[PDB]
Amino acid sequence: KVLRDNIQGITKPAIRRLARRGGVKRISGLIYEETRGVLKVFLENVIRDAVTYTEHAKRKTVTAMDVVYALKRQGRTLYGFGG
Amino acid sequence: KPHRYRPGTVALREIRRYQKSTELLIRKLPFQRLVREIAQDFKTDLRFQSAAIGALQEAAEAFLVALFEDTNLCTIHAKRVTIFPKDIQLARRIRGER
Amino acid sequence: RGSRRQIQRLEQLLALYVAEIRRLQEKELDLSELDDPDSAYLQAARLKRKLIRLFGRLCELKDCSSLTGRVIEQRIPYRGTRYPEVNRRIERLINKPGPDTFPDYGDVLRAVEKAAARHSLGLPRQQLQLMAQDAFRDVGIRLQERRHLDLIYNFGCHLTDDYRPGVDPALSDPVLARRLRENRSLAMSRLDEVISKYAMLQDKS
Repeated sequence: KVLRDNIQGITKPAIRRLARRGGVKRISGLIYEETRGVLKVFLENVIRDAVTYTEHAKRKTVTAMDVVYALKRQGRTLYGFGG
Repeated sequence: KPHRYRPGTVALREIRRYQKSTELLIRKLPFQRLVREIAQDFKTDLRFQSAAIGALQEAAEAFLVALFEDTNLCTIHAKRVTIFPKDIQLARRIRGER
Repeated sequence: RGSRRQIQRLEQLLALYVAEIRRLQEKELDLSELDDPDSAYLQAARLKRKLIRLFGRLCELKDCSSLTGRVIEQRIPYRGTRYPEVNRRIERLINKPGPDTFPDYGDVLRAVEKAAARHSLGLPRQQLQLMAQDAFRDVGIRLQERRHLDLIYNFGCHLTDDYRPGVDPALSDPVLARRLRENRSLAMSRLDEVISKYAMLQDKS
């Protein structure tokens, strides 16, 4: 009944260590896919804002500055940065 | 009080950021490939400054870790428990955001 | 004391590493480059590692510690219980060095129990549990704060070092602001949706 998911990308040990860094020592099977999914959604959110800025500047390259302005709009993670 | 080394040619604020970069947990090649995977869905002609990929990774790992910190802080049992999706969700409702 | 000449040579190399890192940070990567194991991003990461190793070697050469002034190097005091032995054990627990220091409730409860048993404090089980819960809450807040400050005080690079929120283009372009507001509604729903999706999957098992 138990099954091992295939992937290319973010390994189980990395996700284990990310959870551990937050103090969580034991995670269920669904947490691995969930962590990958949450990571992807967060990145899409940031990149969507970043690209909105890039396009507003009439550029084809997303800059670190675009990413900063985007990150500031995503809540607590980068709250307070820059001033 | 431990003695502190302050290089004459490079500011410690630069050193600290490089050090943090070495502390990241997601392998950098898969991370940059995940960014590629997302960018492909927006626009095939988007380029990214390398530094933008770095900022993304530093922030994304902080975001994930904070999800786990919040779950951790809401989990109070005498015997340790395995964390499930519902625990993440609940903790996010209790002390998380939005 | 270390050789002045060798220190000067190594510091020159350190600065050379910095210049190359900055050059690589400004490289613009297309989609094929984001798929490349030898991209500017990965070259930059390798140089950062080399540089940090060299920094450590210079610390050893000048007989200094390897500290860099990180916020997570700052000690968090704990004096929350009426038992200084317990307080000491908790403070040791939360101040272990490195980026992984963040106990769970079990770790704090174990610290309290061990302190109590070691110093024969005679504290009953439920008193220990309450003491541990109050402690865990208190230190959780401070640990999160220290990490947050460590992040925002040490983020980005030279390209972002002049950022200030008052220069945000959205402040003076309402079409842009409107699109970002739309994006924000979507972003919050998308995050809710993934969290709820995995909760729902748990429900089916």
